[PDB]
Amino acid sequence: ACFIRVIGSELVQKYVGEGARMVRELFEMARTKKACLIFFDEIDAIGGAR
Amino acid sequence: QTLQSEQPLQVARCTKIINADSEDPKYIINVKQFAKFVVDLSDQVAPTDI
Amino acid sequence: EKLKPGDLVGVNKDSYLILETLPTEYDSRVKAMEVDERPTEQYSDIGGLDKQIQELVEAIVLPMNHKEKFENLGIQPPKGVLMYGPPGTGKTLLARACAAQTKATFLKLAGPQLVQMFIGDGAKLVRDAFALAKEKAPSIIFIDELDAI
Amino acid sequence: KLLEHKEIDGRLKELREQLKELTKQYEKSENDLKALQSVGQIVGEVLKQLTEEKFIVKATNGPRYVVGCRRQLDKSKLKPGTRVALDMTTLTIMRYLPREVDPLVYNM
Amino acid sequence: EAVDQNTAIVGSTTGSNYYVRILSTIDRELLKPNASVALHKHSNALVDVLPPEA
Amino acid sequence: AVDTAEQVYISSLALLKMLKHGRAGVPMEVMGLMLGEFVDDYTVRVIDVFAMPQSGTGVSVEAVDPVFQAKMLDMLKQTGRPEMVVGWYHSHPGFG
Amino acid sequence: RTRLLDSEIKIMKSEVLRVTHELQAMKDKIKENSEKIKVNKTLPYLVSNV
Ligand SMILES: Nc1ncnc2c1ncn2[C@@H]1O[C@H](COP(=O)(O)OP(=O)(O)OP(O)(O)=S)[C@@H](O)[C@H]1O
Ligand SMILES: [Zn+2]
Repeated sequence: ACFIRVIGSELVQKYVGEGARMVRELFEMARTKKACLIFFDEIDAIGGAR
Repeated sequence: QTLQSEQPLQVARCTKIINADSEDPKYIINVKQFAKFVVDLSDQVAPTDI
Repeated sequence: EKLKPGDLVGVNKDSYLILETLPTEYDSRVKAMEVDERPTEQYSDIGGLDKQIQELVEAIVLPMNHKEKFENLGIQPPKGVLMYGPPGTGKTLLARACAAQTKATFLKLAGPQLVQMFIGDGAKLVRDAFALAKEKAPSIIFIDELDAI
Repeated sequence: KLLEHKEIDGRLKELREQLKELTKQYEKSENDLKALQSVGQIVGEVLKQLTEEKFIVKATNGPRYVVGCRRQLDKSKLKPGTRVALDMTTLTIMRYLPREVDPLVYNM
Repeated sequence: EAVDQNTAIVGSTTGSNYYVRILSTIDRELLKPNASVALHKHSNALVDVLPPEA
Repeated sequence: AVDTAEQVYISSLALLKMLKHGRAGVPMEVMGLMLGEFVDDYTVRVIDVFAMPQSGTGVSVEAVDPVFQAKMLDMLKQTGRPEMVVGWYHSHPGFG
Repeated sequence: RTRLLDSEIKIMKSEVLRVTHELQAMKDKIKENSEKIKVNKTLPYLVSNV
């Protein structure tokens, strides 16, 4: 299938409201195709702490 | 010897379209940062998918 | 009369002269959040939240059908209904059960969609949402993750 | 028998009212064309009174300047704290304004 | 900065930093670490010291 | 053909109309015309410079209405003495 | 037989006024809105806050 590594800090960009758009870019790649594989790793970089 | 031939080209800007008016383009547009741009289309377009 | 405090108006460069108040500028994100999909989650499909279904339907859907029943008695329906609790009891399910068993213009609204970068869009978008649901006067209005805004 | 004097008075009423109202909207819109003399200003706020004729204004995106009045813009009114309208070329003060800021003071 | 007599290096409230000269008028003990300074536009040179905030 | 140093004698009215018309032409870079006399290659005296109306699109030759010229100079035909439009002017009123 | 012809000629007296006032409407309106088309063909229409 289409396998996608995800560096968590590819969401952590500098400017205001851009990693949100990075999630948008992710879902744009996702809904182009079929059976694709997003692989997260190190989601503490993304974070689970409020 | 092909340089000066390409010198009358143009620095024309890519954009992103806000809406379409009815019965006419009358398109409103933003590029990135400046403003929200009221434009025409050129005559040799496919006026459907703008 | 088209002017008020807080107006995006479209202004010439060289004159700096006002020409339009941006009158017909409903964006793709503005019109995508409107609901034309009409989900179908049944009340019987949800179990055990009996009195919460009571409060929900009998205090939102009865203003949709009986305003005069508040007027025959001389009271006034509440404005503002809030859900909260643990993130597994089913919260979005109740808004979807509203969308199913009522037809009075269900309007979703997602939270971080209102987080803007082109600045000035989300407030305009909320005003567009209430204007649009005002156009279909009984307004079923839902927002998830209100804490995110 | 002389209703052509009222077909002339009615022509006066209809044609003159319509052409006069079209040329009246054209008078006010020729004045809107005359507003291509009233071509833009800037707005800033007086930050201090530099000298009796000078003021430091606040371009709301940025820098700070030295200005004057038009001629008779009441230099005692332009206290530090007022908002003024600034000229486009000369950049000096054109017209005072009210307003102030965040409605967390206002909504309470 | 002044590299020598009357040749400045000047920051602005446009943010950036420039390299101009200053006049033959201004006293050299008005800029002694700094000042709120008055700058021209085309010539863009140091003219005057604004009154500090105090 | 051959070239020899061209000289622009100015009418001082042209100096006044340039300063006034660009002064009114506040930042918006007005267009006007130059109306003069063909003496030779190496000199020109301009005798008249009048005003042209403000156009907010873009400073162009297509804003030059020739029937505006016809009507204005038609009024100027018996008024004094008309000549050829020999040029034009635009403005940059803040910088050099 | 004399006042009716006076009103007949006064109809043309008012029709000349119709011609000139419709000129002050229409020919001036062409001036106004040609200037306003000259303001309606710009780079943006810059969004702002009133
Ligand atoms: N009464 C119920 N009957 C059937 N499934 C239920 C019921 N209550 C909850 N669920 C299930 O719980 C989930 C729905 O809860 P949620 O989708 O988390 O609602 P919610 O709005 O997301 O809550 P949070 O705080 O936002 S995560 C789905 O898996 C449902 O199938
Ligand atoms: Zn110029």
